[PDB]
Amino acid sequence: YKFGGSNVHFGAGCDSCGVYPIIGDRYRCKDCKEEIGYDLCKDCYETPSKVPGRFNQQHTPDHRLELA
Amino acid sequence: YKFGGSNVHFGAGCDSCGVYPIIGDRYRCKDCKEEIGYDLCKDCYETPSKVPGRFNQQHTPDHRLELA
Ligand SMILES: [Mg+2]
Ligand SMILES: [Mg+2]
Ligand SMILES: [Zn+2]
Ligand SMILES: [Zn+2]
Ligand SMILES: [Zn+2]
Ligand SMILES: [Zn+2]
Repeated sequence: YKFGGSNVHFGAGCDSCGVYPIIGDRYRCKDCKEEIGYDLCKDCYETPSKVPGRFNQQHTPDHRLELA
Repeated sequence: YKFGGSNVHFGAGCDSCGVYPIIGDRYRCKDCKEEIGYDLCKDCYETPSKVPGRFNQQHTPDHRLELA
C-alpha cells in the first residue's frame, strides 16, 4: 500500500522549481546516472527550462523522462 | 531528486508484514485496481503465498508484482 497514490511523491522534489514533496504528476529521468536521480513536477515539465539539477546531476535536454 | 533512492519508499508499507516505510527493494502489484495499491517488501515477496491486502485490495495469486 502507498498512501496518496500518484497524487503525491513523498521524498521527491522538483529539480526546477524545488517543490518538495511533488504534488500532482511527477516526471522522472530515466537516463540520469546519479543515485539522487532527477525529477520535475508537471508544471516545470510542460515548460522546458535549463535545469541540469539541484544536486549536480548534469541532466541534459537529450535525456528521456517518464511519468512516475 | 529523490532522497534515499530505491533504498526507501516513503509512504509505502508492506501489505504482508506491515513494515513502513518499505526499506530495500519494493514490489508493487500491477493488477490491483484499488488506488491505495498493493506492495510487498523483498522478504515477503520471496514467499510464494501472497496475502490479499490490509486495505481490502483483495489481491489474488493471479496478480503480478513488479520491482518498483
Ligand atoms: Mg515543502
Ligand atoms: Mg515504521
Ligand atoms: Zn517544478
Ligand atoms: Zn537526466
Ligand atoms: Zn513484508
Ligand atoms: Zn494485486
